[PDB]
Amino acid sequence: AFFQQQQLPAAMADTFLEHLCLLDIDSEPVAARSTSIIATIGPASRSVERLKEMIKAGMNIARLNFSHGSHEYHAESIANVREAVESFAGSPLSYRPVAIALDTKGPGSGGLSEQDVRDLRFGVEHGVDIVFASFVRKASDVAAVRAALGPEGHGIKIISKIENHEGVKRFDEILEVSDGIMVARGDLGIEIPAEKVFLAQKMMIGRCNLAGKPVVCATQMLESMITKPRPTRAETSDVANAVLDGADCIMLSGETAKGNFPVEAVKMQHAIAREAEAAVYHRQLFEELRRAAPLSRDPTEVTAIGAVEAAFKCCAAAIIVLTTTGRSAQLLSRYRPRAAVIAVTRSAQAARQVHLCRGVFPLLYREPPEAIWADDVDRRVQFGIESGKLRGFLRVGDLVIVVTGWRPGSGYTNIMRVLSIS
Amino acid sequence: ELGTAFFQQQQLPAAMADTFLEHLCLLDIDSEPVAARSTSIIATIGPASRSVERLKEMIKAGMNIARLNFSHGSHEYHAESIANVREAVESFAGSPLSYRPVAIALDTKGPGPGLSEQDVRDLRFGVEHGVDIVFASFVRKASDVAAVRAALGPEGHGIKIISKIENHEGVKRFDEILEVSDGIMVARGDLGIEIPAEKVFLAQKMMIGRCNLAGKPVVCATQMLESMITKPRPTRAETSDVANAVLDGADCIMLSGETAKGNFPVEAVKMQHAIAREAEAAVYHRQLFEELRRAAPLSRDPTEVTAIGAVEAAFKCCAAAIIVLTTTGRSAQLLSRYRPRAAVIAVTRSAQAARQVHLCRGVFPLLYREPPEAIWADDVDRRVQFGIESGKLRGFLRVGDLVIVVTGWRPGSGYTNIMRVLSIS
Amino acid sequence: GTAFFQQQQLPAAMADTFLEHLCLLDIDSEPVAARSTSIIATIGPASRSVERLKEMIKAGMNIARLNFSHGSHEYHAESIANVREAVESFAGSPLSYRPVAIALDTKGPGSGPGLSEQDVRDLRFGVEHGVDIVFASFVRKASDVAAVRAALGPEGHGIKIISKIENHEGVKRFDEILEVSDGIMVARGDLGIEIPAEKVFLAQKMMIGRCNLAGKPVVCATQMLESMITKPRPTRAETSDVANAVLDGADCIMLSGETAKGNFPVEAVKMQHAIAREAEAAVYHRQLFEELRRAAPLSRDPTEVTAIGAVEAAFKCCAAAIIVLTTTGRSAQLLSRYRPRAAVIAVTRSAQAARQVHLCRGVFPLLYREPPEAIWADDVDRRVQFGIESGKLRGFLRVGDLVIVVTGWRPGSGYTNIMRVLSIS
Amino acid sequence: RADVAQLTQELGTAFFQQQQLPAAMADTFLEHLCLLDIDSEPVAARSTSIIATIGPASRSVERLKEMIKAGMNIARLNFSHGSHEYHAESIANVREAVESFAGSPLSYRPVAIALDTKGPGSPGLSEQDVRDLRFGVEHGVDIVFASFVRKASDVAAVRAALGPEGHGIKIISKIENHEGVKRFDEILEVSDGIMVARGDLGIEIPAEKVFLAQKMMIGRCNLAGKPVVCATQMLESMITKPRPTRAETSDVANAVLDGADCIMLSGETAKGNFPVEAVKMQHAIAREAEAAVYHRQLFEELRRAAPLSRDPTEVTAIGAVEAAFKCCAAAIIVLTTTGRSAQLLSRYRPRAAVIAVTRSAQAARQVHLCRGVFPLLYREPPEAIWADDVDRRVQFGIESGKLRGFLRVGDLVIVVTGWRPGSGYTNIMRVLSIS
Ligand SMILES: O=C(O)C[C@@](O)(CC(=O)N1CCN(S(=O)(=O)c2cc3c(c(O)c2O)C(=O)c2ccccc2C3=O)CC1)C(=O)O
Ligand SMILES: O=C(O)C[C@@](O)(CC(=O)N1CCN(S(=O)(=O)c2cc3c(c(O)c2O)C(=O)c2ccccc2C3=O)CC1)C(=O)O
Ligand SMILES: O=C(O)C[C@@](O)(CC(=O)N1CCN(S(=O)(=O)c2cc3c(c(O)c2O)C(=O)c2ccccc2C3=O)CC1)C(=O)O
Ligand SMILES: O=P(O)(O)OC[C@H]1O[C@](O)(COP(=O)(O)O)[C@@H](O)[C@@H]1O
Ligand SMILES: O=P(O)(O)OC[C@H]1O[C@](O)(COP(=O)(O)O)[C@@H](O)[C@@H]1O
Ligand SMILES: O=P(O)(O)OC[C@H]1O[C@](O)(COP(=O)(O)O)[C@@H](O)[C@@H]1O
Ligand SMILES: O=P(O)(O)OC[C@H]1O[C@](O)(COP(=O)(O)O)[C@@H](O)[C@@H]1O
Ligand SMILES: O=C([O-])C(=O)[O-]
Ligand SMILES: O=C([O-])C(=O)[O-]
Ligand SMILES: O=C([O-])C(=O)[O-]
Ligand SMILES: O=C([O-])C(=O)[O-]
Ligand SMILES: [K+]
Ligand SMILES: [K+]
Ligand SMILES: [K+]
Ligand SMILES: [K+]
Ligand SMILES: [Mg+2]
Ligand SMILES: [Mg+2]
Ligand SMILES: [Mg+2]
Ligand SMILES: [Mg+2]
Repeated sequence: AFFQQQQLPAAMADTFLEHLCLLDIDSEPVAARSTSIIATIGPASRSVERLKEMIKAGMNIARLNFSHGSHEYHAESIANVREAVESFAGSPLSYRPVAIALDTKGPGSGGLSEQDVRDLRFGVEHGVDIVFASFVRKASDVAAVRAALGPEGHGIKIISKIENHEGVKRFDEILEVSDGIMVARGDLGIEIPAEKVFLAQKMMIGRCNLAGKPVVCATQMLESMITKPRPTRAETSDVANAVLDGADCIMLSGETAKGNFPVEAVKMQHAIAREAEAAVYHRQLFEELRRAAPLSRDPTEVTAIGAVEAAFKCCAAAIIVLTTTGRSAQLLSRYRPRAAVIAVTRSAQAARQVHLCRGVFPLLYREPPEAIWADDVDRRVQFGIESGKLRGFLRVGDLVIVVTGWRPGSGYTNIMRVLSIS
Repeated sequence: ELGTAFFQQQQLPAAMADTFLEHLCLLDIDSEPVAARSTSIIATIGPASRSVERLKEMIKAGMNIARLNFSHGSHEYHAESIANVREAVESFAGSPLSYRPVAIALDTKGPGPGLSEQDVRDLRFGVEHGVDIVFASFVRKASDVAAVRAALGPEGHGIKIISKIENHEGVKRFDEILEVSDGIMVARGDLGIEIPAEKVFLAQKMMIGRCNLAGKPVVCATQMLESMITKPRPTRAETSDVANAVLDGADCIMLSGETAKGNFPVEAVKMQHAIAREAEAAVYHRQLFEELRRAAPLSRDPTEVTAIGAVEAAFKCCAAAIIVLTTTGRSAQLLSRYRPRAAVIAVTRSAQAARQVHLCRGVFPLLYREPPEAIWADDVDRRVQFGIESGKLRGFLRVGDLVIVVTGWRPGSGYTNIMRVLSIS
Repeated sequence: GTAFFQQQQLPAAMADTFLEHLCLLDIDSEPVAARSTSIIATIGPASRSVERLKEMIKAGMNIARLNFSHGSHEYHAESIANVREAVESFAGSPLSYRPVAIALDTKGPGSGPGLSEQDVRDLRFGVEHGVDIVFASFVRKASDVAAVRAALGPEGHGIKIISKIENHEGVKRFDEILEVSDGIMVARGDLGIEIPAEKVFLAQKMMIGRCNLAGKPVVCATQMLESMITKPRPTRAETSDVANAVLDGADCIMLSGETAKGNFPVEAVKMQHAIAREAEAAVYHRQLFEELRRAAPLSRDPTEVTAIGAVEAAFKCCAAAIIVLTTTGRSAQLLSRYRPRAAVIAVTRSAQAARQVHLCRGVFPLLYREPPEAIWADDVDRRVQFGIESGKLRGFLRVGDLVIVVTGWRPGSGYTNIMRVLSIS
Repeated sequence: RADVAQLTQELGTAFFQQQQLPAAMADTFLEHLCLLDIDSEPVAARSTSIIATIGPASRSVERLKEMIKAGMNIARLNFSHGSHEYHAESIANVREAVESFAGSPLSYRPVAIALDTKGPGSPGLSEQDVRDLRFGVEHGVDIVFASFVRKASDVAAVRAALGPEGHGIKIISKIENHEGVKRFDEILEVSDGIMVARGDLGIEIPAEKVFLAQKMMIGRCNLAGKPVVCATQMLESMITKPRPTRAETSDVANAVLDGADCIMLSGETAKGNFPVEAVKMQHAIAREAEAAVYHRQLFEELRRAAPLSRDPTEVTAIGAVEAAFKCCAAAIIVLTTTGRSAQLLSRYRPRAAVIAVTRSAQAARQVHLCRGVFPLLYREPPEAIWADDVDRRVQFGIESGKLRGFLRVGDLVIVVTGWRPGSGYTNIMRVLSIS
């Protein structure tokens, strides 16, 4: 029965063609949904009660579009998101972190606009986790956004939105200085011929997967759900294909900001992403990611590939990783393991931001610290196991891969262990 | 000899990549498509696209197959639409650069247990009106196809039956249905109501993959450009859906309400044409050909053996086209199953085969009407040169190009066994 | 039949990985195909008699090597005459006649910077006596090959120059030497003294791989069955060395003292024949063909394009043979570079080309002696029928087999462009 | 180039020109062959073990010290010749020559002692074999090369004749005839490893078919993760000549490229005029051939073919080998009691040396059967705290590694350990930087 679920017959195929031939509508997804859902918060999804339903439906990142509303309006939305999120902190083995992303208005006819400088300052003051920088055309646009975030906003992730021909042509220099990319198909579909957007999307997703950096697929994914309770056949296909292309995140704009079915749109993206993640041909994907990833003498990078290889060898239910900044979880995520990457962190901000990396399930550690650092690490690993059991990721008898470091502090990941559950 | 400019067009840098991941990384929005659009467009003919003048614009925009949905209208209404399609098609017989065969497909209302009374009458209407294809609704098992086949009376055994898979049973019994059908339609409208909407993409990818492996045509249908029923431009999900159907391996893409009743029928055809051309150049032929080769069983049929040799030869020299002589369309279909990048120019005397080969990706039919030469080898050479001169006229070929020419050793269908490499003079 | 698929290591041939291919090799799976790696036998006192040379031709000797490091011009002229007498003794039965090449192996440069004056005289003797191949000793750079070519003069333009790589400089300048040579000999005797003995296998494997990639003949030479100079059976290392030279991709394997001066010249030829047949069936064609195709550049030469199409067609149907008409041997060489499992039966009127194509693995030359038919197409057909009749007599073909036939569109060399699938009747 | 650019800037272009690294990075086997370079020098320690037959030409303690220095890892005693007294004296001389270097862990070299049986002659285990096997147990031999194994019951008979005191002895079944080849799978299943005995095999089956049997058995042993020895006439002419033939060097190189864990010398060391030179020649060829292995395809094929495993030692071994390839690790240091954790690393054919730290003198000798395993015998008494004892053993491996030239400051090493004492609990992989 285990080998009939999660498209495992299609996963064992010797060619991509045979893998497609073996895809089965009766093979149910079992693994947790790996692709994060970004929901735009607006009039239809602002209330605390509505936000609780959206968190339960699967929203991982709340996007505030600074092209609309005001600072007062967006601060109220942020407060409602935080109130809805913290309303679940009662059960420590089930709490779900939710990131807050600020999407800028953009430069318009002009460097960094004066409104963007003020909105970026608002983001820093309100503790946003991510900035989706509109109309990034070159590396210097990213540097300007980074400067406007100042010294207090050093830890904020900058996801550059590629929205025009110049951004596509200068993609490599933009990706080099950004934390990640957003394929902003709305403007891209007006800036370049509409029939070429899929080439830009597939190229950028492939290059971000190669670089090990997050990539978001955005705009009109479930557009008809703004007024209708069910999406079109093209819309479900678009969501599934963004996941199969390799997108770390999928986004909802008007579907959640102003539409009549915000919760249903999140549930639809969740249901499609789960099905599409099981349909990924890991045999080819892992081999290609492995071959293309450069040789490295960084112990975190070396441990990450060893851990992902070990996870595939035993059909590991999860890879539990201890991380301060999210980096060790990101390096595991770049190899696209089928095993969930359960990231146990004390940083509330890192827990929110690792939603940008596919297959990373953040757990915020809130238990008393042990006197012995070796015993503290073991408590954090046991926390990951207990949360995993409660959430359905793990069961007694499962094998897990545990990734830890040799000394406290960020940058010292170097250990992989094979653990049997209970 | 060819030039660096040649190797920058039609996603040739992405085509040379050693992995699928590197192929995606090399896709370039500035690399322009050069080859003719190979995925056929099926347009549903209804009130918005019924007039002879509108049909001429749809043919110019790229419509290859006219679909008549017998779930709506009447026999009289559909006969008038068929007459208008044939009048619009024959209005271009005076210009070789514009004349294009257009197939006529009848889409049945559907089943009750067996074949419905109305379907028996509509299938009889199809035979009497000389339709080329039947899109059989709600095919659930092999016996449903046999019933449709039996209904195509004594005169319609040459009509292609494309079985529409619209529910759980059709998906589960897919292999037995494909075995007795000429092809498959992934009918996503009903499929998305019969099975969970989030599972339709799995059924689509599986059926397209299995049809590609069997060498049989597969149509992707329903809501591909849905918003274009009321809007002049499609959504980002819609253009992606059309491109991904082509990348999945679909031989045909379809328009339903977009052309039957919408405000932008011609624009919807133009949009499918533009997207399919871009998507066909983005196909990773290096892996596709290797996998089609490895999965296809060994064959002692000369047509099949010649077809793989011709496709291998075409890739080796970047041949502008593979010109094939065919009476039934079968030799062109066997070339199409290996997904050559070279256009398959099929020269035929059969007007029906010319219309029907639109079901096979990359087949460009040329109907030949010259009287037969007394010496067969001369009649063969005349048809080969007709394909080259039509190719030159349409932009497929230029002097100095290499073409692969597929023929047989004796007249009559079923004897293809020769592949030749010709330099265009 | 199931019996067909158990022979010639076909279970190992279908394996999905090289490791599984090795695991499926079966000592009970008998070789069926004709031996495709040519055997070069050095002529000396143990192999000079006309009667002994007839036994060596029957055992499998394809090329007779004359070693100009020993004996006078008078001795080599008698060797040539004896070889020709033994070869022409079988000319009375044209369907079974086996051409045998005569290769001249030069003394070399010695302490000098390039072409010696003895080499100049010996090379002129070769042209005057009609040698087919020169094995140029101690080639260190491209200018050494040009000097050999100049010493052959205007009458020796058709002689093949196989450069012997025997020292460090030759290995380091390999690419420039291969570019101007017709092929290479891995001369392991001197190579094993010029470079560390434990490195010779790396030089052998590298040069064989680069010659396979270039589509040029490579010979593996020296001490392959050394112990058979005095013993009737070889050592375990010797049989392994011959099998591994074939698995590496060598077109030819050589015997030196084993046939020139040893006690078992005929047995040494029979042993190389038996090993080579076993090793050729053990070649993992699935990976080899895929790698040869991926590495071979795109080509606009119709002979090369037809050759890859013909090899692809032959693999698709398990063709017993590829029958090719050739004037210079070039069309057969271009088929051979893709390493088909099907035997390449080359029909030619050129006695020299028939001898020289032995340098290419899997090419079986047939010398056609009939004068040309008045109708060119009939002359082509008669030559194809001669290939079929010789093939049936020799065991290559049977009624019911499929063969691929490669011909051209006009008389004269350079116009191969047609591939055809023929059923043997 | 992009997959090696940062590491090329760090380690240098000179590093990437040695040990056939340009051929190792090739995308196809054909391009890998085209990139093999006679100027690319081997750097890694020789990983294929050399089995030398001990006889009249190689029996003296002084000669044996030269053979150990030349590279002999396993001393074979052929019970088809000599007597119990003769073989006991050879064993004592091997042990005296081996223990003469026991003054330091950076000079000590464990050497296994293998007993090769006479065989059954004309069906069951012969009476002479029962006595010779009893001699082996009494003299503490590490391995038995069982002659003419034809079926699984032949290896059970050898195991029974070894008795309750010889349970730890490795049984390597010699495949010497058609029946042994045909019943190979059942024989490998119950044996510790295999020997392709080409001498008898070349007389029992057609000589032109021996290479098929050799390549098939080596491939199946590689797939099973069990040791395979290539034997007989590898350097035959070196019995009387100081240099081998071109076919002989090719045969040794091709046995290593085929996947043999061990290569053997018979008359070359037992009775020949150049025993030390024959060992040196096998050492030099094996080092060149190991660097020429196309690891990219080999590792991918070993992974595709190996079934999924829920054994933590197996899971840790593949993770450690993957990690070693990612950073061009100089070594994988593994703690082992029986040799099993080192054997599971060896089955994935890492380019990194597997330095196996063990307290078992017998396991240190027996791991020579596994390609790429370098045994270090740890002699210190156990620390009070087990975690400290583990750390001391890992540091012993690092210090021996530095002293012997396997490791340098700045190198990355992979360290493989377990969660509790005792055999069977390996489950940890660590990446350590050498300081
Ligand atoms: O800036 C650009 O480059 C272009 C553009 O303005 C395009 C545009 O006009 N759009 C229409 C509005 N939608 S929306 O329905 O998703 C949407 C609507 C609203 C808000 C959004 O954040 C939002 O994203 C509010 O914040 C919001 C706040 C207060 C009251 C109402 C709302 C609200 O109606 C997005 C697309 C854009 O922004 O891309
Ligand atoms: O049969 C089924 O199982 C379900 C269904 O009936 C579903 C359905 O009701 N649909 C609404 C109509 N569209 S349509 O806009 O594409 C479309 C509309 C019309 C016609 C169509 O052929 C047609 O396909 C006429 O022939 C037509 C003829 C005469 C007057 C008007 C029209 C016309 O308005 C298709 C979807 C179907 O058929 O799938
Ligand atoms: O029974 C078999 O399986 C067949 C066979 O006996 C074949 C055979 O006869 N051989 C000849 C002898 N060689 S040998 O030169 O390597 C060699 C020679 C001698 C010894 C060997 O162990 C030995 O291996 C002594 O122990 C030895 C001890 C005391 C005095 C002299 C010697 C000595 O001359 C091996 C091959 C075999 O064993 O395969
Ligand atoms: O992923 P990051 O940011 O590098 O953090 C990983 C770090 O987490 C640890 O596992 C635990 O560190 P802390 O005790 O500081 O939480 C370190 O050993 C390791 O260096
Ligand atoms: O694809 P089909 O229907 O088998 O037709 C292929 C046939 O066409 C030809 O090339 C030409 O035949 P005709 O002259 O009868 O048209 C035949 O030699 C070959 O058998
Ligand atoms: O292999 P080559 O030397 O190019 O010769 C091939 C030539 O042989 C032919 O098949 C027959 O030519 P001939 O009639 O002159 O022998 C030509 O059509 C073709 O060009
Ligand atoms: O390879 P083996 O035979 O399983 O031995 C590995 C064992 O060695 C250890 O690393 C150390 O064990 P000891 O302390 O008993 O020597 C164990 O944790 C592990 O189980
Ligand atoms: O801003 C966006 O999200 C877009 O344009 O797609
Ligand atoms: O009938 C159709 O076309 C459908 O259901 O999608
Ligand atoms: O010249 C040769 O043949 C040699 O050196 O091997
Ligand atoms: O017994 C042996 O070692 C042999 O036959 O090779
Ligand atoms: K915005
Ligand atoms: K219908
Ligand atoms: K010579
Ligand atoms: K013995
Ligand atoms: Mg935008
Ligand atoms: Mg329907
Ligand atoms: Mg020489
Ligand atoms: Mg023996």
